[PDB]
Amino acid sequence: HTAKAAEQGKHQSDKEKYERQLVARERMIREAAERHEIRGYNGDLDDRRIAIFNERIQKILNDKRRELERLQEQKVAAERDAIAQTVSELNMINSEIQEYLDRGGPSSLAANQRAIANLETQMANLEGEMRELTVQINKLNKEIDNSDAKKRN
Amino acid sequence: HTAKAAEQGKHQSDKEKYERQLVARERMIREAAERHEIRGYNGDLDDRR
Amino acid sequence: PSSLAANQRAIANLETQMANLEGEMRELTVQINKLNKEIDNSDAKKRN
Repeated sequence: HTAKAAEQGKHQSDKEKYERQLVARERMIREAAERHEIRGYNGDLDDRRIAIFNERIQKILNDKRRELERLQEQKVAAERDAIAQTVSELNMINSEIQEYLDRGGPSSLAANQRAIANLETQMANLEGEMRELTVQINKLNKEIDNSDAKKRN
Repeated sequence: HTAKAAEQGKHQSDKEKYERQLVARERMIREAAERHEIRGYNGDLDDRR
Repeated sequence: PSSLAANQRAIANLETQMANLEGEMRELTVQINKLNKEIDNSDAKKRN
């Protein structure tokens, strides 16, 4: 129980860092929408807002690529690099979140917690059994000690 | 004790992922050496290298 | 590594007091059983 409770703490920390990934991603996209003047994501983003933001940032990258051609720009190159680094910033955090989901994530946490609750139940039952068995053994010892005097009696 | 073991498991997993980060860096430097054509790093190397 | 080392050091210490406490529990359990037996025996021994 102690060993697997330490193991459960491990996955609890995993759940904590999953919270950290989600919060960092959601706040970073909110800030990047304002930075890039990309609308529709000022508030909290669910699955669709993030997807449309990714589509729009790729569209912005393509628009910068198109604009570079008619010039053919240094500020355009800096903007393109900013878009690329923002995209990568989205990318590794999204990869972390999806990888967390791949191995099971919350399902693994639930499975770990179920075993915690179960084992706590069996130890509680075992301690109770130890109590009544201790009572019975004490009764048996008293019975023997009495039974000596009972043979005399 | 149960709680303490829980956060110690957290800390041990943290050390484990730190080890994973070190291993990933050591693996990535050798692979990047071939792409960048930088001699002396394709093979085995240490933290000084 | 310093924080993890402190954590495992604290666990080792705590387990040390846990073993000490459990040993005290066994010793005092033996003493208490002896005391109860002595109480019943003395209840007989007043008459004796």
